[PDB]
Amino acid sequence: MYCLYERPINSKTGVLEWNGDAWTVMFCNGVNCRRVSHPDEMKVIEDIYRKNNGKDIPFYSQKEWNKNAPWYNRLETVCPVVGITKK
Amino acid sequence: MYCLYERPINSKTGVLEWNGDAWTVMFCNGVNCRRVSHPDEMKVIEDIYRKNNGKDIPFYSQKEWNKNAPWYNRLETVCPVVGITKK
Amino acid sequence: MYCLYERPINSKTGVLEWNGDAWTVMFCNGVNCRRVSHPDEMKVIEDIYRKNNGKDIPFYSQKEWNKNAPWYNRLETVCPVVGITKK
Amino acid sequence: MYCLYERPINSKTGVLEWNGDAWTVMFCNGVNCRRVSHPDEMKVIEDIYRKNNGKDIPFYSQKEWNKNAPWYNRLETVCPVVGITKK
Repeated sequence: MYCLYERPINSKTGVLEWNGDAWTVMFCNGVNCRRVSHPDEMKVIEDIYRKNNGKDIPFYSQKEWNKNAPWYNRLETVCPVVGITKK
Repeated sequence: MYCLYERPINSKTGVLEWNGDAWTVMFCNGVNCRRVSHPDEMKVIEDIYRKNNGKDIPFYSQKEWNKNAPWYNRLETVCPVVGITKK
Repeated sequence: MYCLYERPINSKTGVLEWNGDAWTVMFCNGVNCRRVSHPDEMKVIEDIYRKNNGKDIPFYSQKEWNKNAPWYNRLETVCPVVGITKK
Repeated sequence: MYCLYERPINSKTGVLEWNGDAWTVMFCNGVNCRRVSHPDEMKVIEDIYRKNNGKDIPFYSQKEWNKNAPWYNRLETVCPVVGITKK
């Protein structure tokens, strides 16, 4: 169970907030969710996943998860956020 | 190694106990077991698992795991419960 | 990356030691190695693994890993033991 | 998500540094990155991965990841190093 997704963040403090003014990519490994801060971090995750599994890592776009349907809230309850402060 | 299962919980205190008067869903990721407190948490777990693996996450119902066959006790010994008080 | 294996244990102290006088099953999940101390703990691991993966969990018996070929030493360096004390 | 990769290390202090004079293998399990200091640790990882997955574990050699393309920096941000001190 792995995925990449985007969720809101405060652009000035880097704190996760439900109504953040910016968006960040996050990486879930089935254990925790961690912020992905640089596109090359995203690329290395995508590459390793593909080498292990022969297909692309699941990605949830903001067409699927957003402030009107904040499914990341549910995911982050079962795989808690690490390395960053939330709300 | 992922699964969802049900196990007993005290409906008033939220504490896991062997003779809980209610049941809660739990999620195991092969490292720990964690409580699933809302159906949308269960749905997001099921969706991510299916996107990764192309089939439904294993789910053990109370027909298979219950107080007369408390297999959750064995699973929670090898994948300890986190984030919730227990027995 | 999951497996079950056997490795020596001191039967009088419960400590993992290279020259233990008894043997215990252990469970590795790619993150840590944890002692398995009841047959039904082994069975629940085997069942969940099979439900996820469609084949049996890898198992290393004492024919493969033993005091004359202590490969468990190498595994436990990369996936450290948890929940039990070791030499 | 598992892989083996190589990255620089200080050959006298054992500390991970960007300009280490030697190289070490590391093991990533999608949660953390850990040093693989002996070839037999590499062998046991390779053997377990193959038994689970029926193919070889992804390996990033110095052909791909090196001081002029330090992709290990990106991986170690998303799966932090454990068990060793780093620059």
